[PDB]
Amino acid sequence: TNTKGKRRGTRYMFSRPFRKHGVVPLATYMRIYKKGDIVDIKGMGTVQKGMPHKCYHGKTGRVYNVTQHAVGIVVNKQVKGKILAKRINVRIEHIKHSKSRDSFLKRVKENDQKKKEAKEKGTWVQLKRQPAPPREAHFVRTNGKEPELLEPIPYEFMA
Amino acid sequence: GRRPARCYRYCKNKPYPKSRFCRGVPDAKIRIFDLGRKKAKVDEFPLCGHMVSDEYEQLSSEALEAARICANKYMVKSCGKDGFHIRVRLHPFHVIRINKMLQTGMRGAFGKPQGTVARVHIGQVIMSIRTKLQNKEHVVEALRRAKFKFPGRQKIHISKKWGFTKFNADEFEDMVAEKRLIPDGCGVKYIPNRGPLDKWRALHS
Amino acid sequence: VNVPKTRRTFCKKCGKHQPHKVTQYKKGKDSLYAQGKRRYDRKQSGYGGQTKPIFRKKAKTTKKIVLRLECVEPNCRSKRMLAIKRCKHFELGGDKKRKGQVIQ
RNA sequence: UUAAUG
RNA sequence: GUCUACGGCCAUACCACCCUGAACGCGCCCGAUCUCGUCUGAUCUCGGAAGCUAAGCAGGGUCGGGCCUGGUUAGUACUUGGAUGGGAGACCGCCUGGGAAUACCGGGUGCUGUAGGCUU
RNA sequence: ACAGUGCCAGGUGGGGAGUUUGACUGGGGCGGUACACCUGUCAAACGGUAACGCAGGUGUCCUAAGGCGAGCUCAGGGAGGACAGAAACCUCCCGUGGAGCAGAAGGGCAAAAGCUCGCUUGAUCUUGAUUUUCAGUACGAAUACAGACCGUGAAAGCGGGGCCUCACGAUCCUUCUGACCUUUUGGGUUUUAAGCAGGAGGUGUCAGAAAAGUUACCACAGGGAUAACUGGCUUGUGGCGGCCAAGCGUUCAUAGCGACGUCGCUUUUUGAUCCUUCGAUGUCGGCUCUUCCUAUCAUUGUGAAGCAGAAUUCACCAAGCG
RNA sequence: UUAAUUAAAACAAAGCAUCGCGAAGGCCCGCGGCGGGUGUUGACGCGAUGUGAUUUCUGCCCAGUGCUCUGAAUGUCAAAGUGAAGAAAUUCAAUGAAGCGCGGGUAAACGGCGGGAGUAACUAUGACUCUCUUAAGGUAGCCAAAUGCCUCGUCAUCUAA
RNA sequence: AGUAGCUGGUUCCCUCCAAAGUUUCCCUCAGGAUAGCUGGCGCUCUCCGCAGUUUUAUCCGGUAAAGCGAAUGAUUAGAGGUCUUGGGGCCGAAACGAUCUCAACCUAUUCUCAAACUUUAAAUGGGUAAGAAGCCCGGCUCGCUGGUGUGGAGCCGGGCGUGGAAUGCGAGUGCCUAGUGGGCCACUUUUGGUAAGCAGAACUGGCGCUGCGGGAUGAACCGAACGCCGGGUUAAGGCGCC
RNA sequence: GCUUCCGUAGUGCAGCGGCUAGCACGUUAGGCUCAUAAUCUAAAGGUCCUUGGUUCGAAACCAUCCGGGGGCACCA
RNA sequence: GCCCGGAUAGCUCAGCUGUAGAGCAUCAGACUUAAAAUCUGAGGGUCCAGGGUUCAAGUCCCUGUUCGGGCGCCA
Ligand SMILES: [Mg+2]
Ligand SMILES: [Mg+2]
Ligand SMILES: [Mg+2]
Ligand SMILES: [Mg+2]
Ligand SMILES: [Mg+2]
Ligand SMILES: [Mg+2]
Ligand SMILES: [Mg+2]
Ligand SMILES: [Mg+2]
Ligand SMILES: [Mg+2]
Ligand SMILES: [Mg+2]
Ligand SMILES: [Mg+2]
Ligand SMILES: [Mg+2]
Ligand SMILES: [Mg+2]
Ligand SMILES: [Mg+2]
Ligand SMILES: [Mg+2]
Ligand SMILES: [Mg+2]
Ligand SMILES: [Mg+2]
Ligand SMILES: [Mg+2]
Ligand SMILES: [Mg+2]
Ligand SMILES: [Mg+2]
Ligand SMILES: [Mg+2]
Ligand SMILES: [Mg+2]
Ligand SMILES: [Mg+2]
Ligand SMILES: [Mg+2]
Ligand SMILES: [Mg+2]
Ligand SMILES: [Mg+2]
Ligand SMILES: [Mg+2]
Ligand SMILES: [Mg+2]
Ligand SMILES: [Mg+2]
Ligand SMILES: [Mg+2]
Ligand SMILES: [Mg+2]
Ligand SMILES: [Mg+2]
Ligand SMILES: [Mg+2]
Ligand SMILES: [Mg+2]
Ligand SMILES: [Mg+2]
Ligand SMILES: [Mg+2]
Ligand SMILES: [Mg+2]
Ligand SMILES: [Mg+2]
Ligand SMILES: [Mg+2]
Ligand SMILES: [Mg+2]
Ligand SMILES: [Mg+2]
Ligand SMILES: [Zn+2]
Repeated sequence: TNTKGKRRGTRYMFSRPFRKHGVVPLATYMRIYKKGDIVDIKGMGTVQKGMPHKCYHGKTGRVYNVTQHAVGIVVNKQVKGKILAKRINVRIEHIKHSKSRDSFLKRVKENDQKKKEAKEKGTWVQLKRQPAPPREAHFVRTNGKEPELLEPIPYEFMA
Repeated sequence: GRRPARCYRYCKNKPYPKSRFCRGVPDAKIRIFDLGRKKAKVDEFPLCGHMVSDEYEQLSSEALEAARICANKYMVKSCGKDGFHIRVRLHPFHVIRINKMLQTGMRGAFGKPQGTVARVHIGQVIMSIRTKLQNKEHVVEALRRAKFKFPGRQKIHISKKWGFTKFNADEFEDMVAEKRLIPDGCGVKYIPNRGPLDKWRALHS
Repeated sequence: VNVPKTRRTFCKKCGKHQPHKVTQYKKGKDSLYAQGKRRYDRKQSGYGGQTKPIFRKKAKTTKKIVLRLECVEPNCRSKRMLAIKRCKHFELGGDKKRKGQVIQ
């Protein structure tokens, strides 16, 4: 059977990328973490204190507690019958912001601007995202030259 | 002696080479991988023919040795001792195992290293003979006699390249004339326009 | 391992860091009038043989050494136990080693 | 006390 | 146009050689009384300003190496799902989407935040 | 007045009594621990993932190899310099780590996490929360905080053991420590004892019985979940047949053989597995007796010889008769 | 002698060699007794053994496990008794039997009783010589035996084989 | 009427629902406990929520492939070098003086690889978001942090409904709880083994628990799942006769 | 095959990481002897089986390799 | 765990708080023609390690580390 260690099979995962070893960048340290921000988790092997677990590498949760040099985050772990919203304490190095919340906030701000606009006008402009439709009919202009006749190539052995 | 090649004919396992973990491997029979006149230039052996496999199988080092001797004898009988250059382009690294039964049985069954074998893909060159342009059917005959030492099926293809190079024969003379290629023994040196100008002046001076 | 005989550390009754004389801890003598000892003597007294089990499968070869830290201050004189990981060789304040010397 | 051979 | 001090992203910023630096600056430089530290004022610290761009440094160049970004490799290798497809097998072909990486050939060679100068 | 008897106490005591003689296991036994943990891989790019799958490691060690702060840069290579040389000491240049961080491996680390100095004991006390193993229970390990006392640094801060992933142990009993702590029984004092809290003495079969064999004199309840014999799949091995042709055959690859290699058939051998059978399928030989196969020893008919005759080899139709 | 699968090489047997006991004893039975069997006995006896007629012998070893002897010269050693301070429960000290250790014997007690090299003037064998080790290293006899894997050992005889 | 974790048996009908041979622990491996699957009893709402699904954005990888003119471990062969050194000589007393070399070394190449190598790097996949529990305002409290009615958190009082992707479906929640804890087979990936109707894994579906048409035969294959019947039509398979 | 052990001058042995490897014999040289022996005095001689690792240092400790020697090989 | 013995020069053993002794061994002088046999002097003591009492300790006292000899066995 396999061993049940903390860092079993984490050869490539906590390893730093190529030519990205050395001193940890400091904007990652000084970037502030508010409560209730959607946060993805990516481990780092330089700072060994406050590492998450290999099941939480790649997972995304949100911050409930903030301490001096670490924050707590409620992530969703699927354990053998069900998904549990469980909380882990992660140091600053293993934490980035998720922009999936940021794109949604930009879309909410755009929808609020488009809702305040055209209210006294009366034009009904669509606010919902409509998916990629069947495209409209169009005219392919084959001006000048005729289309090039594609001939399938005969077989010839290169090796 | 040892087992027939019907056992380890096909690629069954992962590639398992001789390394720090796999130690105690006996030495393979094939060690001299080229012969003929290897102390030669690219200009004096234009023609090149390859033995290209057509099966994803495992060719043994002893079969490589037997086919090398079988090609060597016909090339010495036909083209002389210094009129050809044979090159085996399959180095056997896959260490293959043996489960010898003297009674334990299948319990604790992991093989001791039996021998070496070469992992062969479809469309991969087994042997390659470069020679003069007059000796074409002789190289076809030598590779045809060397096909019988291997299992499976492989084809004989005379290449469009100039010997053991990656450049075509109709373009090779023009590139040597415009000094883009230098004869450097068996291989060739390709000079781009990417280097410094002192190399260009050393070439054209 | 090597530990010193003088350790300045926290004190329970005082509340500050004070020095402590450090000695090793050994098991005291078993009292005949303890409750389980009286129960074992009454249970063994009579016919029946050995009633309670006798442990025999001793596996590990070393013990957890315990330091008995007595306070140096004469008014307090408080003591407590301190647990350290298992070690075979052990001594108190002997041969404080140097750096970069001739080994003969 | 030891002291064999040609 | 550019520098100094503190920085962000950490090679488009690195490395080898060559050329030019007006002004402020940055430095090289002059000494050990005091603060300080060494075998040694070489480092560190202190007190300065005779000389200098020689060097660091700044800018630029090399059919430069590296690095970054594209084409080619190539719809190639590979791969989700499918078949009463093939073949003795090995493996291969097709339907349905997705889709690389070497060699090779182009381009580029730091942007920027705060404060304070210089070219008055 | 001792043998002796009655009762205690110590020794001896399979003469006798009771009981035990672990587990996994390509049957069991022997051998190993795959029984408690850790690294790389298997593992199929979140996680999880098995075999007596592979390579290994552990029950330690450290008064520093823990915690700060400062200063240096390592391994290696080149050039040199009295003894001095492949190697003793010094200097210069290059040197992204090719050294070191105690160990097995992996990750990480350059004005450091390495080396050397200066001071210390955050390897101290106390609640709670969380991760890992997981049933979402413990133990062990760790993660952020909080309340105090502290160390270092000028300070920011760092530190409540080891740069991270392993180095360890329930109830019951015993021992030590702590509170001007509780009970010790009708009340009061003092020993003693029982409590509460924190360590320690251990169960390695590591969620933890106190445990030697033999039975061919054996027994019982079961199992084809499991061996010994037949039949199954498979064919390493045993036997048999082809392909290529370096050579043997005075001359000549193939009359007859045939290396180096390679492709197949058979269940007349041994293996491999455990599918059938343990509410029984009688275990090896020999005697007798019937039938079948050809991979043909002889006989019928034929082709080739290194077939002059004879004798003998190779191949075909061929199992009728021996 | 295994009644009902083994009539034998097994058991027994005489011969041989041991051990204990002089009776308040040796061996043994019995819940118990001033109990009982040997014993209506007394070392030419009883009880416990091993081997197995006659002839010839009975090699060496007490390292190990047994058995046995000797004992204030004595390390340990329980209960009882003695001293001790405490208010007492008490703990401490001294004294301290048998048996264990210490010191001899015993192998017709259980049992056990080697290895590697060189060496004779053709070659082998090698008497002989060197070395390591135990408590000696298997002596006299015997043997491919009922005992020998290799083994259907080698030679001769018995056979055509 | 000793015990048995071990065999054998266990007595009427219909209807409805419907499994598992798996996690962890146990002197545990023929057995239990505990989760998981199952049934029953309900309750709280409806006439917003949820999804074995896709899309739009946004993070993760280190497998397939590829690479050794990039690191590590290998590994094959020719070129050009200089004294960086040396084995044999040669003309030298000797001399980096000269000389043909042959060896290691250096520089540009070249052939073949790696489950325990990797600069790159897929397909499939795994998280998160796609709004009322959300924005925009105004003000109080704090013993926390603080050049600064600074920052953060918690309270209030209002204003915004175009239910802020596609499609589909009524949802949430609490007890009691049997049986199971021997599995097997199949496209693909893959460990050991020469291979096995062999042993052991990953995804998913079947058999077990399941009838029916076909494969002559048949626990697993293809189609397709089942109340009792009539008309029609197909799938998979076939259409000489049976 | 499994578990275990050994491998040191010429020969048989020892050896507690830090030696000049130790004892005996053999060998050679010198005395004694008429010679020989024995005896006496001197001396030579170890690839520490091989590779690697730990170590400041390895004949030993750790790993593998090549030699060698015993114990097991089982009921059916 | 309790009790009692020893650990001292290369080796075996004594040692009553005030140059550590006896024997074997080595070296150096006699003897013999010479070794060996036998005399003579000399050298060699971490008194197991540390602490305490005393003016002074190998000795007295505990604390630990090795080595026997017997007892005792509820995690
Ligand atoms: Mg395999
Ligand atoms: Mg009693
Ligand atoms: Mg100066
Ligand atoms: Mg300058
Ligand atoms: Mg300049
Ligand atoms: Mg460039
Ligand atoms: Mg008894
Ligand atoms: Mg008994
Ligand atoms: Mg068993
Ligand atoms: Mg996956
Ligand atoms: Mg520092
Ligand atoms: Mg450290
Ligand atoms: Mg604190
Ligand atoms: Mg009372
Ligand atoms: Mg028997
Ligand atoms: Mg019997
Ligand atoms: Mg079966
Ligand atoms: Mg059979
Ligand atoms: Mg065969
Ligand atoms: Mg010939
Ligand atoms: Mg099975
Ligand atoms: Mg029958
Ligand atoms: Mg025939
Ligand atoms: Mg009978
Ligand atoms: Mg009879
Ligand atoms: Mg006798
Ligand atoms: Mg005798
Ligand atoms: Mg005796
Ligand atoms: Mg004899
Ligand atoms: Mg059972
Ligand atoms: Mg991986
Ligand atoms: Mg690959
Ligand atoms: Mg069952
Ligand atoms: Mg099971
Ligand atoms: Mg299987
Ligand atoms: Mg079903
Ligand atoms: Mg069905
Ligand atoms: Mg059929
Ligand atoms: Mg289908
Ligand atoms: Mg119908
Ligand atoms: Mg039909
Ligand atoms: Zn105190």
